[PDB]
Amino acid sequence: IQSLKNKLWDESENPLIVVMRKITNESSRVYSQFKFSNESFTRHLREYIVPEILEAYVKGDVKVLKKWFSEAPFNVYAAQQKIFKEQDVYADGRILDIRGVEIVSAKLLAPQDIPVLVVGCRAQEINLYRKKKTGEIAAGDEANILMSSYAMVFTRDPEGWKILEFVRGGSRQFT
Amino acid sequence: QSLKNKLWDESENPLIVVMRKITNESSRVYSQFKFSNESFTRHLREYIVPEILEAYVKGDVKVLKKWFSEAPFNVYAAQQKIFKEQDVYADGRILDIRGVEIVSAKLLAPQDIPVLVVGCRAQEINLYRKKKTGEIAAGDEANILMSSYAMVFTRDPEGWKILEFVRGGSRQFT
Ligand SMILES: [Cl-]
Ligand SMILES: [Cl-]
Repeated sequence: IQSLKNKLWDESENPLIVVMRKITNESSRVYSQFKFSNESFTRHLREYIVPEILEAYVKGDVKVLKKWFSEAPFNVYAAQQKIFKEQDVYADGRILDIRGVEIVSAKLLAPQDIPVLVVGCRAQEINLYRKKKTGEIAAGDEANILMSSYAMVFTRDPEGWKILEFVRGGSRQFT
Repeated sequence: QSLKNKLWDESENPLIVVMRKITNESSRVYSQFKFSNESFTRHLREYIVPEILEAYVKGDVKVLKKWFSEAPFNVYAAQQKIFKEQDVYADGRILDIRGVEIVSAKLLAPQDIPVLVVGCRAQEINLYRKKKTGEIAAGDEANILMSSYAMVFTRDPEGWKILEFVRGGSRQFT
């Protein structure tokens, strides 16, 4: 049934189609726009950009993410920080391994015609928070290893790129 | 268009994986077991699911021989053989069992069999030990894994059987 695919589409919490919903709700003119090569900048994402953004996103680093993140996604990140400020607790987490770092989609959207690159990856990390003064764990485990999933909407300037939309999720992969 | 079919084709969500093979009305399936829907859903979370998953992680085959039919037990026995080929045994433990619900009821295409699809999520630790001095081979004792289960039910007049079974892969961290 077509209804089952439709239900699965707008009900799944995989970062990639979460992102895909808010771009839509062909790829030929996208790759010619930037000129650089897809394959040459795929490993350049995996080399520097992705690890540098992830460890920043995990530790709670705002000054670096303010650069990469656009006006709206950074706002929704800073708003997530309020609660941690309110609970008087700080982010103490790190990223162990980042495997799965490739460019899936390439599309342009409704407001004007901004070209966009969609980057998906899986990461391995622990997520814990310590009390601002006692340095004691408030929430989160080290013993527990977390398998996260990511979807980044990239754009270019006509340091380097900008994140148009970002989402942390959970990978079904055990490693 | 492209994007909606591609997901349905390439998703490893146990639920739609099971549902992808089936697709090759509910009211005709339910009143055929007479029994009721909600009395089965609570009987799953309190008898069947705990009883079947208990055996799955521990490897207990004398239980899964009763519930599993020939095709998915073939899939399970073959997986288990490789554990033995490594002198390893399944010392797993399911800690929590939360997500328990019959998501769909369908009649298969080959013949008119009444089928009920049960969606599931569970907290568990995966661990393996050697034969002599059963200690460690695989997994971590203090690492909680979230697993997504899916299963297809029917009965032959401890009552039910399982024709299809797939496991593993929750997006939930807890
Ligand atoms: Cl995944
Ligand atoms: Cl999914």
